[PDB]
Amino acid sequence: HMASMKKKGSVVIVGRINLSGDTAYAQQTRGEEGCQETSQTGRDKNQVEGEVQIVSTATQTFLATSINGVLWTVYHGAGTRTIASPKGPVTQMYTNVDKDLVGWQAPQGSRSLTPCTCGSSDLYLVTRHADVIPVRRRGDSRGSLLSPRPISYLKGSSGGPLLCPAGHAVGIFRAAVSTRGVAKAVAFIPVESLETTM
Ligand SMILES: COc1ccc2nc(O[C@@H]3C[C@H]4C(=O)N[C@]5(C(=O)NS(=O)(=O)C6(C)CC6)C[C@H]5/C=C\CCCCC[C@H](NC(=O)OC5(C(F)(F)F)CCC5)C(=O)N4C3)c(C(F)(F)F)nc2c1
Ligand SMILES: [Zn+2]
Repeated sequence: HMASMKKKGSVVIVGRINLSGDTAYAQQTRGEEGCQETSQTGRDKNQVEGEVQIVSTATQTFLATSINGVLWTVYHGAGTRTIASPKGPVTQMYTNVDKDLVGWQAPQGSRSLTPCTCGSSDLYLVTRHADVIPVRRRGDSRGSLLSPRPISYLKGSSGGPLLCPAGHAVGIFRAAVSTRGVAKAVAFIPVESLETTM
């Protein structure tokens, strides 16, 4: 009944993939208790850094990537949810269920990737475990893993970036193409699709 209708919490930044040095590594910036409280209030006072955030809801954890001043992720992770910020919940700037794409204004302190114009097919996928996985581009929205691995290793990495050799953003990881549990290929949202949305 109406008086008891609940509101879904905000997406919460709980960590980041550190790409600022010679070694990629995951950092946690918020534990589970703080994540749950921050999801309910939508108020996150933590200082944000970097290009790839680790984000969570009460039910899911995945990634988000800043490109040209927008923090992007997948709709199948975030739905229509707000994201927590120092000033309270921030409403999505972009929502496109047909692309499996959402975006919010990039958090103050984040760094943005630049959309790739190289037209290169030698790509690199960054996972929530800070693995940098070579991927050969095979179409507008598909790439093959040079070294297949179980889907367990890719779970939770939707929203992460595919990068060109020069470190530009080429796309957003969306889904794993699996054969008997082994990911041989990935589906991604091309950065051009993000650029049209903007
Ligand atoms: C109403 O709006 C909606 C509602 C629901 C939707 N559910 C969608 O797909 C779902 C979720 C997505 C996924 O698991 N993503 C990744 C991830 O990590 N998620 S996550 O972070 O853990 C988490 C779930 C927390 C957020 C990186 C993957 C890593 C491992 C895979 C695990 C096994 C799953 C294999 C599957 N494989 C596949 O579908 O391959 C095919 C492809 F999609 F490529 F065509 C080939 C034929 C289908 C796959 O990958 N997913 C199934 C899509 C999408 F993504 F499909 F667009 N849109 C939606 C739009
Ligand atoms: Zn490039």
